[PDB]
Amino acid sequence: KREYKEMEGSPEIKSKRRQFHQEIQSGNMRENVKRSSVVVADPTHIAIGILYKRGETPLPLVTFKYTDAQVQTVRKIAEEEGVPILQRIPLARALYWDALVDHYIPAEQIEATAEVLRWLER
Amino acid sequence: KREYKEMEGSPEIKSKRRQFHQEIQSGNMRENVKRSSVVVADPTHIAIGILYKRGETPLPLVTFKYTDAQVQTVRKIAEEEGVPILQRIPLARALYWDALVDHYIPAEQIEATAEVLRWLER
Ligand SMILES: [Cl-]
Ligand SMILES: [Cl-]
Ligand SMILES: [Cl-]
Ligand SMILES: [Cl-]
Repeated sequence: KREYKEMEGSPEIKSKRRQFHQEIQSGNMRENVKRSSVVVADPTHIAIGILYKRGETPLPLVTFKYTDAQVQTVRKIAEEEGVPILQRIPLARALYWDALVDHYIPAEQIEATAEVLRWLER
Repeated sequence: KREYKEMEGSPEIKSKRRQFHQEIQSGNMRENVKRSSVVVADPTHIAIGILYKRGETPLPLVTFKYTDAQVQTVRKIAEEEGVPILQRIPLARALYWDALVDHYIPAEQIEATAEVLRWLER
């Protein structure tokens, strides 16, 4: 169900899928941060949530995207909820444009997401 | 009133200003496209409206930002309304992150916006 499907469709349908999956999402900001493993950010611009739990998620999942001043609120909530936030500017930007929320990460972001998650695992 | 104010504030207040000016904007998509001189786009990702009218606008103004599938609708409306759309990927991305709607363009985008407007003037 959470498959990104790189080889299926067109750039136009990928854009429709991104908007649709964003719009159908039911969670509020705190719910989205609390269900994430880590947040990657471009400070003052973008925050992307990532969920990865071995045996539950076959691949990392993008849980949310927030922009501009919402990033300040995301950082406050993450501190309250004990969710680590990392500065990863090119990764956050690439996931912003290309990733679908509530779907596995795009193939192009595997290397960079794995680097973040090696850090998270320690 | 439409001053970007590069030297004033902080990156955090600029992010609050971007969100606020986006939220207070009253126009619908057709109204926003119709009042623009040109649209710059990253197809399937970003469309930014620019207004520049000699003697009325001291500098080009950003009129709107639309993303993902909304870009398809922007392109359809622009054709209906006779507003030219250009593919300018780095300019569209830079205005997306940094520009404030209903304010003059950021100083960093002067060179690239002027290039677009030389084209528009012909
Ligand atoms: Cl996938
Ligand atoms: Cl490492
Ligand atoms: Cl200005
Ligand atoms: Cl030229």
